[PDB]
Amino acid sequence: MAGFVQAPLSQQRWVGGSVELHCEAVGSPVPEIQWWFEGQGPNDIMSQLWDGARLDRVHIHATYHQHAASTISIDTLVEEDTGTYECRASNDPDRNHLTRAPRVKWVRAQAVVLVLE
Amino acid sequence: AGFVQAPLSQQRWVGGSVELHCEAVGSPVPEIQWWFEGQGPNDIMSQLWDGARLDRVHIHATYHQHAASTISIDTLVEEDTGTYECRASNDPDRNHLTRAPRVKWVRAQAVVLVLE
Repeated sequence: MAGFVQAPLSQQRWVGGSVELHCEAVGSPVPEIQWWFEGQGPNDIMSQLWDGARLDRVHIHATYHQHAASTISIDTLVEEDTGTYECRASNDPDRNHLTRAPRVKWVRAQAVVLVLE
Repeated sequence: AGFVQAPLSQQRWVGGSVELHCEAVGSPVPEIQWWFEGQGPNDIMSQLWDGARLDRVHIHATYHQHAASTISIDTLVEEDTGTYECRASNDPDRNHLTRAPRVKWVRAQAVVLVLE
C-alpha cells in the first residue's frame, strides 16, 4: 500500500505571486505521485495537472529513492488558480492503464489555495 | 483549513488494533471529522462516529490553537479494511443549517488493510 508522511498545506496567496505545494509518501514498491486540481463553483471537477500546464506556469518535480517526494510550483498566479489541489499516491501495478479490471484507488491528500487580488 | 499531518496507511492483523492520527490548522480552529469507505465497488464514503461498530471505534479530539484528532479501532476484523479519511473545516455553515451553499471539507486519506 501507499501512505502519506507529508500532505500539501492550504494557503492564501496574491494575484501575481507564486505558490509551492509539497507531498511525500511511502510504500513498497515506492509509490508514484500525481497532482490533481478542482476549481471553485459547482461546475468544476477534479482533473490531473501535468508538468508544463497552464501555459507552462505549472511545474512538477519528483524523486523516488526510498520514498516518494513531489513538489508542484505555479508561476505568476491568477485568480482562477484558486481551488483544491490534491496529491495522489499509489504503488498498485495496474494503476497505469489496465484493462477493465477497472479500478485502482489512489490515496488522496488535499490543500486549498486561495488567490486574492 | 489545512493539514499539518495526515493519517498514515497501515497493514494490521485480524484481532489487532489500529490508530490513525490527523492534525489541521486554520482560524477559527477547524473541526475534524472521520469518514470511511470499504473495498469493492458497492461501498461509499460515510461518517464514522465515536462508539461505532459495536463500540470498537473511538474518536478523541482537542481544539486548542490547532485541531488534533485520533481514531482508534479495537479488535480488528477483515471488513475494517478500507479507506479512512480525515476531513477538516472552519466554515461557519459546515454544520449545514439547511443554507444551501455546500461546504467542501479538505480531505486526507490513509488505507488500512486487515489481514488474517
